Amino acid sequence: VQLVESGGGLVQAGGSLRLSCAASGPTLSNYAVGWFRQAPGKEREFVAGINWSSGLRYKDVVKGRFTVSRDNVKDTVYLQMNSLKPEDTAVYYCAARFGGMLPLQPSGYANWGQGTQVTVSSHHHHH
Amino acid sequence: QQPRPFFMIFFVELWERFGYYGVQGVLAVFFVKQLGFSQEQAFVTFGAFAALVYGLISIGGYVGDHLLGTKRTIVLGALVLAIGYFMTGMSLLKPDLIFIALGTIAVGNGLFKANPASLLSKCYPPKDPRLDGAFTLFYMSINIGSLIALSLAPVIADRFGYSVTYNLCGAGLIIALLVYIACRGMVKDIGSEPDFRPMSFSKLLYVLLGSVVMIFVCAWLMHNVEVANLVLIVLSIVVTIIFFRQNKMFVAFVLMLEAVVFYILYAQMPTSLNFFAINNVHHEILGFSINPVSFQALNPFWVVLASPILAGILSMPMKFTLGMFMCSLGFLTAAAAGMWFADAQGLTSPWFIVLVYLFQSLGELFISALGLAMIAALVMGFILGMWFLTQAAAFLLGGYVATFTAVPDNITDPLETLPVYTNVFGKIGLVTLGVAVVMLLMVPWLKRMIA
Ligand SMILES: CCCCCCCCCCCCO[C@@H]1O[C@H](CO)[C@@H](O[C@H]2O[C@H](CO)[C@@H](O)[C@H](O)[C@H]2O)[C@H](O)[C@H]1O
Ligand SMILES: CCCCCCCCCCCC
Ligand SMILES: CCCCCCCCCC
Ligand SMILES: CCCCCCCC
Ligand SMILES: CCCCCC
Repeated sequence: VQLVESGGGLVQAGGSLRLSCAASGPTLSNYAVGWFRQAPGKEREFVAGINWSSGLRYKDVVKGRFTVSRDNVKDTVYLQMNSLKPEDTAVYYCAARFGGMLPLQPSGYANWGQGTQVTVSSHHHHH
Repeated sequence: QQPRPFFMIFFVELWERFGYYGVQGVLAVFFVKQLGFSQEQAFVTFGAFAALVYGLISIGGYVGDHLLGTKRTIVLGALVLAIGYFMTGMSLLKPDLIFIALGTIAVGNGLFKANPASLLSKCYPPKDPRLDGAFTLFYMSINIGSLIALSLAPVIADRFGYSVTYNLCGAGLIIALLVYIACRGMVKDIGSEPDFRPMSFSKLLYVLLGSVVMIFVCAWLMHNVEVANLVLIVLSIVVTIIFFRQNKMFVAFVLMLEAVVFYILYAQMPTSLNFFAINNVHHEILGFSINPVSFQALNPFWVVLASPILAGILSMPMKFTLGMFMCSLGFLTAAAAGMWFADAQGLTSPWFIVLVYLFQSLGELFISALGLAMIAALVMGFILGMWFLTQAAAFLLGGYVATFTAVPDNITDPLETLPVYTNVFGKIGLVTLGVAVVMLLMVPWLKRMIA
């Protein structure tokens, strides 16, 4: 009912981060966990999600780069972000809804994490 | 207002029904999440389970009236039911137990269900006016127990797991048994005839032997619904042949065909309507988040409120026809809400599901409350057999119908599932409307035949 996100931070373009979401009380096993993000001055948008029986949904611009997965022993959901780009900078939230569906807007989800900042710099070592 | 044993019976019934609906409200979700059944498999297995739970209700009346006495059979049924609930909680350690445990619940419920009713009938002089009042509060007891279980059981299963839910179901039964054993003196002069001669151990052994046999046959049939389909099909065609060989009875047959349609619709609440609320409705009402599986509680809720009112306020034929029109409107409301009143993300207001469950519950108050109590006004033992047979068939067919709304575990878009629910609920509603229009047309002829 309250979810805790860990794992954000700062990374250079092309790097990788891994976020993770865990719940305290209800078993996240019965839940579709979607990951949303809000960039400065836009709305929360759906990024990526897994439902209660391993169906996956992905926003088009992260396909091939992000992977949602679920550890049902640790009761944790993961978002692996590879090939990170500056336009991926945002506050990232996890959200949980009972069932097999992953709706696209935030109003379909009752339980929200607090948010983790993810920043991707254009930094490249000097040539 | 009421005799003292009335309150004992009220609360034994409340607690037994809590255990039962504690199981019923989570069972299809448990088939899907815990046993990893697909939704189609979960739906047909639930259909078989419901069918057995209902078909075996015929046994407990005969066993209480003639073999062991009403009160002895209340005790025995409570014990077998509690064993079944703890066996279902044990199924999580030992998965292969599941079907045996469900069979134990079915047979347990079979022995128990008819009997508190009987006992309450014997708490009143034969033409006491308070009988109707008392029976409506008994139905309200059934439905308070059902309300609490359907509301809290899914929450408990989510926060503590299924073993704890099913063990609480058992504990409810155990305290029903404890309140009966405490208040036993209140009913010392109440009972059927075998209740007052010493207990015949020959008959008790026949009852235990046959119970065990039926537990195993139940488990076999719920594991193999395709032979349950054929068992019931051939049983149905044969008992129809022997009914036609032997016209108040013909009016009873037409009424049973109508009750069959009602039970096919009733069967949807724990399956397709349940998964519709999971997949395409907002899980928030009046600002509160709810477990969507708890939405089933809307049926007993509306019963609990509508039964006093409607007891305050044609006869049997119109009341059956009315109830069918109500059920039709419930499924047409579900279809409408899906086709026109949905969010861009494919979700609908839970007020539409509140209204669906209203229409359904009113159809229940008009039909299943008002059916065999006055199918018995048209008739005997053979037609009770055929009634329970055909209503078990109804629940099997309900599970098969629910499978038309089955969603694969890998779909995650509500705009993919919403057209499936609305097609099926719309056609269910259109067919039930046609069935109700035919019922309306037959109301006058039927009403002559009852004379
Ligand atoms: C329409 C019928 C309504 C059923 C009545 C609900 C029974 C009351 C719940 C027990 C007391 C509240 O306890 C808790 O409250 C929060 C918000 O209130 C609810 O919601 C929370 O838990 C449930 C299941 O665990 C999750 O599906 C839900 O998304 C989560 O936010 C649950 O209902 C209940 O777990
Ligand atoms: C009140 C007397 C209860 C009698 C209990 C007898 C139990 C017989 C067990 C037979 C096992 C198959
Ligand atoms: C109380 C009877 C429990 C029976 C369990 C059978 C399951 C066997 C799993 C190997
Ligand atoms: C009133 C006591 C009935 C005992 C029946 C129990 C069967 C084992
Ligand atoms: C009595 C209805 C049976 C339908 C089987 C397809």
